[PDB]
Amino acid sequence: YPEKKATLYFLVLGFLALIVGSLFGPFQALNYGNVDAYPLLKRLLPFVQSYYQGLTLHGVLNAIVFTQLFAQAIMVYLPARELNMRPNMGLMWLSWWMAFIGLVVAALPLLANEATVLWTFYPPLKGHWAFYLGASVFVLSTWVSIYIVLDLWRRWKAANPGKVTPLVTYMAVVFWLMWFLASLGLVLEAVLFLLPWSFGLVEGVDPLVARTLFWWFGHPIVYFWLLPAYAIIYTILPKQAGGKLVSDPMARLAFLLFLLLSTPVGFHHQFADPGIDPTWKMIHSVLTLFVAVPSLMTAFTVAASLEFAGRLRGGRGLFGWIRALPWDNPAFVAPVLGLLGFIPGGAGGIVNASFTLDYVVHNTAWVPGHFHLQVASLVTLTAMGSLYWLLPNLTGKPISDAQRRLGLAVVWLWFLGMMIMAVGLHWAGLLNVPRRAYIAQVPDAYPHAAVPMVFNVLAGIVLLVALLLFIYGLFPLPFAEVIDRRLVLAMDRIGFWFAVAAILVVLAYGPTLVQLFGHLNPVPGWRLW
Amino acid sequence: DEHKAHKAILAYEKGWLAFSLAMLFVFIALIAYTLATHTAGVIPAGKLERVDPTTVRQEGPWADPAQAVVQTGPNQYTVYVLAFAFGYQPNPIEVPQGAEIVFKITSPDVIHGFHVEGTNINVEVLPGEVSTVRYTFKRPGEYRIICNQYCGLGHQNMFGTIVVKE
Amino acid sequence: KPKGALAVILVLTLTILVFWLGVYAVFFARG
Ligand code: HAS
Ligand code: HEM
Ligand SMILES: CCCCCCCC/C=C/CCCCCCCC(=O)OC[C@H](O)CO
Ligand SMILES: CCCCCCCC/C=C\CCCCCCCC(=O)OC[C@H](O)CO
Ligand SMILES: CCCCCCCC/C=C\CCCCCCCC(=O)OC[C@H](O)CO
Ligand SMILES: CCCCCCCC/C=C\CCCCCCCC(=O)OC[C@H](O)CO
Ligand SMILES: CCCCCCCC/C=C\CCCCCCCC(=O)OC[C@H](O)CO
Ligand SMILES: CCCCCCCC/C=C\CCCCCCCC(=O)OC[C@H](O)CO
Ligand SMILES: CCCCCCCC/C=C\CCCCCCCC(=O)OC[C@H](O)CO
Ligand SMILES: CCCCCCCC/C=C\CCCCCCCC(=O)OC[C@H](O)CO
Ligand code: CUA
Ligand SMILES: [O-][O-]
Ligand SMILES: [Cu+2]
Repeated sequence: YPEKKATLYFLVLGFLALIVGSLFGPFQALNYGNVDAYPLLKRLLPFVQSYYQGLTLHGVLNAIVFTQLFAQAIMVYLPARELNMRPNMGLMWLSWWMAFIGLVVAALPLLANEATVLWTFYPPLKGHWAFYLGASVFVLSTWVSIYIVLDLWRRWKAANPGKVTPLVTYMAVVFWLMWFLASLGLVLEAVLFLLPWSFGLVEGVDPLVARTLFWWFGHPIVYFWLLPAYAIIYTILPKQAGGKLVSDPMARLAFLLFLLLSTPVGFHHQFADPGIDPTWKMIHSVLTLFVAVPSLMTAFTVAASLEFAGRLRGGRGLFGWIRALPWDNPAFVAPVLGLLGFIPGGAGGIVNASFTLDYVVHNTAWVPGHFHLQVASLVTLTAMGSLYWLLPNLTGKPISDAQRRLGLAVVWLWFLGMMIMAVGLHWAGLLNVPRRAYIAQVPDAYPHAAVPMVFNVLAGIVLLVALLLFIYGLFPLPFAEVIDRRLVLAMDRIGFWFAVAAILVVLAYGPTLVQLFGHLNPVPGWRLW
Repeated sequence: DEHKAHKAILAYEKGWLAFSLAMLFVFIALIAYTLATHTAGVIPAGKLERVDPTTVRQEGPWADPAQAVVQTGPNQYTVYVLAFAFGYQPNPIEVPQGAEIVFKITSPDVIHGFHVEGTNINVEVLPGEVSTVRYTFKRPGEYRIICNQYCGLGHQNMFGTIVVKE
Repeated sequence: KPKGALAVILVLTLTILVFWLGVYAVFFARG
């Protein structure tokens, strides 16, 4: 199996990216604890010129690079293994190399303080062409994954007319199709503006158009992060817990719904933008509340599976099933722990989405509090835990009891530290503390924040230990069994649902983008770092 | 055993899906409500109103900060705030309590946050556009303005002030 | 009946409602 080697390469590069980005984590957390440790960081890593270059690296490496690499590993290999078929190897290595080349190329300007824009890179803040070109080639790698998976699907569908798509593959097909749609937003932003602008071709870019296109791509990216964790949670975790998936139909419906609802929702990042018609912001508001539905459904489907495992293993009572679960298996613990923090995380989400309620929290410490529960915790934790089944399956190499225990330690410390940090930022944001801000540098600005600040420091240390330990550590697939055919058949009419998904985007962005393209106002770029 | 559990879970899952759907819908209704009150004034007017950032500090309403606060109705003031690296003009913004204040905010450089601490005023400022938002001050005194969008290295120290006269 | 699942989704509903009515209250206070 050459697909294992390709997959391992994707995972390894993703974890390197995780460690490097995460290095800035502790320092940032202390910063939100009003403690300034950047002199110490600058001594260690002398190329770092500022908190903000640090913030760029953190965000790009952790939230773009690791998460993407993790998706391309999981959401190619897993379907390939379900089908028992080979991926096109030439393409698979092509994908890897684009990822790897685009990464190197963006890394240059990034390391050289030439692109300190954040992971969002909002014009007129003007970065080095190599950042945009490198980031572009980075993301486009996925277009190759999309193809590969569609290829596998079709080849199997040929061998097997009149059979429903198997589950994992179904998941990945709706996932990758969803991503093709979402990705266009960025492709459009890079090609029509970012690249031309950064190479010196046009003299300005219109900030409102760039944000609109950005956020077409910017929301479904988070679902693109989550869904790989989900696939595992649904089709692997249940075996890990000693149970079984409780509904294959319900899982398909979850995923189907993400395909329909992941992209047409972007204005929920733009409730505070001028020049978007408020009626549109309401529309995207409802559509966003809609997109919470598949998660609400996932909360139930999954809990039911865990309870089921718990009763099988002989836990009785209302809480008995909980203590019967295998709390000794890090591959089970990590995703469940992340599920728990996903409760208040999604709660914050539903808050952010409600149009006016976003004015309370927009651009405060609240947002980072919300999303560290989402991606930094549930996704990352799920990734960390797969190591304990995914490595052996890929490498031949077995996990010792020692390595097992050190894994339990890391996941717990990472979870707890994340939960503590989430209390700090949510609370700090309720007190009006801004996000993306070297606040420790204005020590007397936010005195009312003294308490949540203690949480932030604590978390920095807890998360530093966990990172340190994770580093020190880093140096058949357990697919679960399942416990209404017609619904299943409806959900298998993929081109149809794909079509619908596309219409929903045209409908949600068309009127506003046409309006904006008719009235462009490009403005000169700036480097204020 | 297994046939029974599957029937029961689905049976209960259908119910939860109905409940949560209604919860969401109630939230939708509760947002629709906010939309009809004065409190919705802080949502940006959805109107495109282009301006040229290279001259906005040299001609037009933003170029004389001391004349930026204009009475536009019997109980209404418009204020032409400029948000720049790294501060606001005017400093301070003086306005009367209980009057409707239409803030017309633009930038001459890079995007900025305009977030009035203690209030729902929380709007992005884009170079090239005017962000228009309305608010009535209910308590006299000093409110602070925080930049909540990363604007470069002076970001963390970018503050402004509004004074609401008794 | 899946009592465990129900407890979890009860905690979830409580968390959502607290957050949501929490911030809604804050919205009007600053309104
Ligand atoms: C992986 C990453 C992410 C996920 C997923 C995520 C989900 C949501 N988000 Fe978000 N968020 C927003 C809305 C939502 C909504 C409604 C949800 C929903 O999808 C949430 C659905 C979740 C639930 C309804 C919870 C279900 C709970 C489950 C499934 C667990 C149950 C427990 C079990 C089963 C275990 C029990 C087991 C036992 C043993 C007891 C909006 C606006 O409406 C903003 C902009 C605000 C602003 O002003 O910037 C935003 C901004 C962010 C940003 C910042 C972007 C930036 O840099 O500016 C990031 C990165 C982010 C990430 C993520 N987001 N989000
Ligand atoms: C070692 C644990 C980590 C710590 C303690 C930590 C700390 C932080 C804190 C304190 C901030 C807010 C900084 C600011 O807003 O100025 C931040 C931002 C951020 N982090 Fe992390 N985090 C960690 C790991 C991760 C992980 C794994 C991801 C994604 C998987 C990540 C994604 C984000 C994003 C995207 C930003 C926002 C940057 C921006 O506004 O442009 N975090 N983190
Ligand atoms: C597994 C380990 C997880 C982490 C658990 C360890 C928690 C950190 C130690 C706390 C003890 C009390 C420490 C407080 C004493 C020092 C505080 C102090 O003097 O403040 C520093 C200064 O204000 C700033 O520059
Ligand atoms: C302010 C933030 C800090 C608050 C942090 C609290 C958050 C919840 C913590 C743990 C939940 C774990 C739930 C279940 C615990 C599992 C252990 C268990 O039940 O043990 C089984 C037994 O040892 C036979 O295997
Ligand atoms: C299984 C994991 C479960 C996850 C669920 C855990 C999340 C806790 C939720 C809310 C805590 C908020 C506490 C309630 C707020 C109190 C408000 C208060 O005291 O008001 C302050 C005042 O307005 C100004 O000083
Ligand atoms: C592990 C058990 C749980 C709790 C035990 C460990 C938690 C204490 C950790 C760090 C506090 C030390 C530094 C605290 C100082 C920063 C926060 C603060 O008080 O800042 C406001 C003040 O205005 C600043 O000048
Ligand atoms: C203020 C508003 C109230 C807030 C308080 C939280 C309420 C609990 C939340 C959800 C209950 C979810 C369970 C709904 C499922 C109903 C049971 C069902 O489906 O019953 C059929 C079964 O077959 C037997 O006949
Ligand atoms: C775990 C989470 C625990 C979270 C803890 C909850 C804290 C909520 C605090 C404030 C929200 C309300 C803001 C209300 C704003 C009114 C401000 C005001 O009236 O004063 C400012 C004015 O400038 C004077 O002149
Ligand atoms: C596992 C732990 C994860 C961390 C979980 C994050 C905690 C934040 C929770 C709830 C915020 C609720 C909003 C606060 C509501 C209190 C304010 C209130 O009651 O509003 C009226 C008041 O007059 C206004 O100042
Ligand atoms: C089985 C039946 C279930 C039906 C469930 C329905 C839930 C409640 C819905 C709406 C109440 C709307 C009233 C909103 C109250 C907020 C007003 C406010 O906070 O104050 C005024 C503000 O200053 C502006 O004048
Ligand atoms: Cu202006 Cu941050
Ligand atoms: O992105 O939420
Ligand atoms: Cu979003």
